[PDB]
Amino acid sequence: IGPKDQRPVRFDLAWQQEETNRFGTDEFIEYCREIGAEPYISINMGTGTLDEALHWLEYCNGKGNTYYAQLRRKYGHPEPYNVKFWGIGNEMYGEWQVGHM
Amino acid sequence: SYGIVVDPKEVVKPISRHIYGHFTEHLGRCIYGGIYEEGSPLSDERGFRKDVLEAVKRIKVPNLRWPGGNFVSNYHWEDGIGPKDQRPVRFDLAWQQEETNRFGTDEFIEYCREIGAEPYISINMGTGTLDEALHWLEYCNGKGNTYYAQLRRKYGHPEPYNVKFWGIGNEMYGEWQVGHMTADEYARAAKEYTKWMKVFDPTIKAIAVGCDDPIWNLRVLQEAGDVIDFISYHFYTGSDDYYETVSTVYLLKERLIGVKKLIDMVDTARKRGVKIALDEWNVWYRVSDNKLEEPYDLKDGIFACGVLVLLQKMSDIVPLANLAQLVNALGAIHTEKDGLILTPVYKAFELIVNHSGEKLVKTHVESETYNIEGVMFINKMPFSVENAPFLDAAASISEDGKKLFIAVVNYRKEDALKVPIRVEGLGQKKATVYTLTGPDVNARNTMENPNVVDITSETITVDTEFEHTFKPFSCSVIEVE
Amino acid sequence: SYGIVVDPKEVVKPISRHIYGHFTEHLGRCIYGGIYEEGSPLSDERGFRKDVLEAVKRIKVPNLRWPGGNFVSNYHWEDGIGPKDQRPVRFDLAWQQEETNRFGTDEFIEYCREIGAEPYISINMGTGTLDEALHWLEYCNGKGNTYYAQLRRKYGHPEPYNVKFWGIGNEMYGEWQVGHMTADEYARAAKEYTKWMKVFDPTIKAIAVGCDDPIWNLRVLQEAGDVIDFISYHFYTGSDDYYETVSTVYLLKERLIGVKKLIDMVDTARKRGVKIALDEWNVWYRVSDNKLEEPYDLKDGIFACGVLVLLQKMSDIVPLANLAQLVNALGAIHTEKDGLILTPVYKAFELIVNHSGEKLVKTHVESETYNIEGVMFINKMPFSVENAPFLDAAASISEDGKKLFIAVVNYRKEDALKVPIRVEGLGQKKATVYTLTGPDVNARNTMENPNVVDITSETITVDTEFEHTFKPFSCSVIEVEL
Ligand SMILES: O[C@@H]1[C@@H](O)[C@H](O)OC[C@H]1O
Ligand SMILES: O[C@@H]1[C@@H](O)[C@H](O)OC[C@H]1O
Ligand SMILES: O[C@@H]1[C@@H](O)[C@H](O)OC[C@H]1O
Ligand SMILES: O[C@@H]1[C@@H](O)[C@H](O)OC[C@H]1O
Ligand SMILES: O[C@@H]1[C@@H](O)[C@H](O)OC[C@H]1O
Ligand SMILES: O[C@@H]1[C@@H](O)[C@H](O)OC[C@H]1O
Ligand SMILES: O[C@@H]1[C@@H](O)[C@H](O)OC[C@H]1O
Repeated sequence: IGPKDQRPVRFDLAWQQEETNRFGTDEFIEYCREIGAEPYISINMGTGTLDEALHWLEYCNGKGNTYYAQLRRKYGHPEPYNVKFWGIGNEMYGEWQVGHM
Repeated sequence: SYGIVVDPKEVVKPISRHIYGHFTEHLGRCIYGGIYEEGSPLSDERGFRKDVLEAVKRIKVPNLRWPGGNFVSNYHWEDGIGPKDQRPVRFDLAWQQEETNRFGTDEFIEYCREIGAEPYISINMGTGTLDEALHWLEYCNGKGNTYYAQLRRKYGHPEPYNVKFWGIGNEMYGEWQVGHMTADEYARAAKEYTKWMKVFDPTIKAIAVGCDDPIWNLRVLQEAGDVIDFISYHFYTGSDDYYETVSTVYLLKERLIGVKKLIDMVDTARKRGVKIALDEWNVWYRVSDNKLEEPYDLKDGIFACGVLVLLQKMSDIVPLANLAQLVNALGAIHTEKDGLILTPVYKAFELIVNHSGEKLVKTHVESETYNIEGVMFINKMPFSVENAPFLDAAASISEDGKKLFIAVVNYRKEDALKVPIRVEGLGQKKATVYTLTGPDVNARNTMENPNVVDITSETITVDTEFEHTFKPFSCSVIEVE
Repeated sequence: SYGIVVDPKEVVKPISRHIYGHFTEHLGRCIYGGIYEEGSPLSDERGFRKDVLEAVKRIKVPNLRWPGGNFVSNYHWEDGIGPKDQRPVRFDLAWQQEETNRFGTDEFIEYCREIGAEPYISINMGTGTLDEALHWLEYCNGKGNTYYAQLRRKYGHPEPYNVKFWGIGNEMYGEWQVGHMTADEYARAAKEYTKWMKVFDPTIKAIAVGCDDPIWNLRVLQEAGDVIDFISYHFYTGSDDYYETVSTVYLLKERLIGVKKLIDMVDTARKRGVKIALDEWNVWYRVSDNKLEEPYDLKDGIFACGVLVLLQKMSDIVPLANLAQLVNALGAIHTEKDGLILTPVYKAFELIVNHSGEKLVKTHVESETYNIEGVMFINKMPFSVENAPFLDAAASISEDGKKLFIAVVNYRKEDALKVPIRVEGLGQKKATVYTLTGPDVNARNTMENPNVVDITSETITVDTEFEHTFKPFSCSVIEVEL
């Protein structure tokens, strides 16, 4: 999130590539609005934390003055996205998944 | 009753160059006041003690472990990078000191490149996270455009460091360790860190933590044996008694064979060829505090030669070992503000490392043996050894094949040994014998007298059969051809 | 290249007499039709096959294991005592037969006494209880007036049997065993059974169950290491390939050192001096059934010689070993109704037990070596061995110091080996070489030709230095007067 040119390059462990992060939450939601689809976001339970998932929800759905709701407005979207579908982890049973359980 | 037969034509196996490793922890005066001292008249402008640098170069360090040891288990590596004046001061839980972080990852790597050592970094599994380890690896080894590779460039090193040896936690079994873990926790955590680190850089070698508990070692091997490359073993020994100290070379030997057998009993590990890293070893029995300035005597240096000779013979099973530690803390070198002392434990490395081949040859030793019961280490654990030899040796040859080295330890406390030696198919020649010993088993070097315990040389003439007299409590290398 | 140097004055260690032990389970024709056959023209008044008895006496059995083996884990020893007519017929779940119990504890002990062997009884931990094991021990060893001591006397034996070796369970890790246990279960149970059995008789040696699972071995050693005497190990090997079979002597060697190192790592066990009981071993890879009449050939007998030589050099770690088994079932001896066959596995014992000393002396061997990858056992498990020697040897001396025995295995499949041998301080004398040999690696004895594979003797001249030409796939013992 934030100005594209400032987004960090990460090494994605799943597919072993440099992820530029130039497509991120705001681009994802914009693409959903464009095609008329409800966004369904999966969260990271491998290297992620509860705080991190709550911050993503706040950023997407917060109606108030919390840090992440304000951050969504600062980057261009005063109205909350209202993401209705949240995926609580992905394939956490498989040994191929980072931080499997 | 004593004798040595060597066949230089019969190559038993290579000798891994990494048996001569060292280790520096952020502990007391090992780093700050040891290898590194900003503003010493004895330091260069990077802060590296020049006299220490020279002493370290002379022992040709093949790899150097850093930064711990108990310290790394509460160390966040990012606190140690970037402009020094902006690095935070942290309270180190292990040794209870304010750590300034002025010696950090970039300084350690400069140190390694200076001395010609491979770096060997241990990661923080106590308060650390997988992401944090991957970042460390990315910063060090990343060749691409990831945030941490670019950060390495920004701070002045565009070329990756290529750190080859990664320590997957430190002593995670011990209640003393920050964030210590059960066997099952640590075995799963070792498998998780190693496998993902290897997805980023599959050429690294991963050392997992082992110890004396066979259940612990077995869980680690069962769970991570498909991915790790070594399991580690730490060995500290010594008492005031001469024989009690030096005989524990042969206790170490039985220990290594044990871990080796545990590896054999886990198919994935055995099939992959998982080996042992003896990545902390020394005499350690006199002091117990947060400085560990153990005053090594010649007794202790004979143990050290004994170990180095043992590793020459067993490096197929143990290809990696690191004396704990290089300077001050359990130090082979002891520094003071206006100089340094080279303890007899240093001298052991000075001898063997400068007078040893890359390949072990057939060496058969006849020796009388003794049995002993004694105590070792700071808590005076009882131990016993059966049939420790008074005489041991290992013969090695140079890679080109031009040079033969026969290392000999005479452990006998009172008596010189006159030893018949045979070396198959050797002409009459002159050879040089380098010998490390001193006036008594308790002899030390000091600032005032820095050569009480030193390596002397003597020219001798040698043939298919000859004899030589090995002084008591001595280690010698007969260098031939 | 090849050489042997012996110094008969440097005694390394004693050699445990119990490395040559044997084993008879209630399995197919091992007991019934093997050592025991009531009403046969070949049997005595006790039902003991007399021809089998003579062959068994010839190999000097130091101790004999009974009754199992998988059998014992559903055996109730009380079924096998008292007047034979009143012993109940039971269904043995192990081998799926009607067991008549007509051979029971009293016959087993009579058998041992007749052949001079110490009895070694395994207890039933599968459907058995502590009380039942204590009563067996009381029946065998009680000197007082307890019910079972008296019962032994009532059934015709006033003096206690003094059984010294007691097997605390049999292969309790295996899913195939009746009442099999987890490691934690068996380790607790081994401690409980052993400790109370020793309260009744503190002189007994207890053998607890080990296997290849190192966690299993450790739990047992951790829990019962303060009371047991041995942890046991079972080793079965073999394939159709010659080298693949015999090289497993040196696989066995690494297994034993492994289990020894486990013991070293458990303080109570190490301080107590717990050792290893190799209480089942043989080639076994061709037959899988209820009878296990493995047709041993010379290749398999050379394996067996290799193990006995290995056991002479390692008996301080493995003081007790038992070939599985004596008669018919994996049998050293094979019987029929009108005779017997002595297999090359039997011949290995016949050679070594008759030509071997009580003390091992310094023996240095030079040999070429090979590496091998093979399969072993009925399921053809892959294995590998590094640097197996083509030649091995162990020298021993008699108790009195009078005779020297140099046992030599030539594993080479095709070449005889002319070996130079030095014996320190040895006069120039004549000596005898006993050699186990036969025409090819697959040779067997039969009823028709009972001596195709046999032990030859030959006179030779020896001295401080001599040579001897050792046949390929053979084992020899050079016996010298000192
Ligand atoms: O280890 C160092 C110690 O010797 C010093 O006195 O306090 C700061 C520490 O970093
Ligand atoms: O930190 C300084 C040290 O480097 C020097 O050798 O002695 C004086 C101190 O001020
Ligand atoms: O190596 C260990 C050391 O780091 C700790 O502080 O004390 C116990 C030792 O075994
Ligand atoms: O590890 C063991 C040691 O602790 C003991 O003192 O004697 C034998 C070794 O195998
Ligand atoms: O008791 C059994 C007998 O009935 C069978 O026929 O052969 C041997 C045993 O397993
Ligand atoms: O010894 C074991 C045997 O008793 C069982 O029946 O099959 C597998 C073998 O390991
Ligand atoms: O037990 C191990 C075996 O299973 C393997 O095949 O090769 C090495 C041995 O030590």
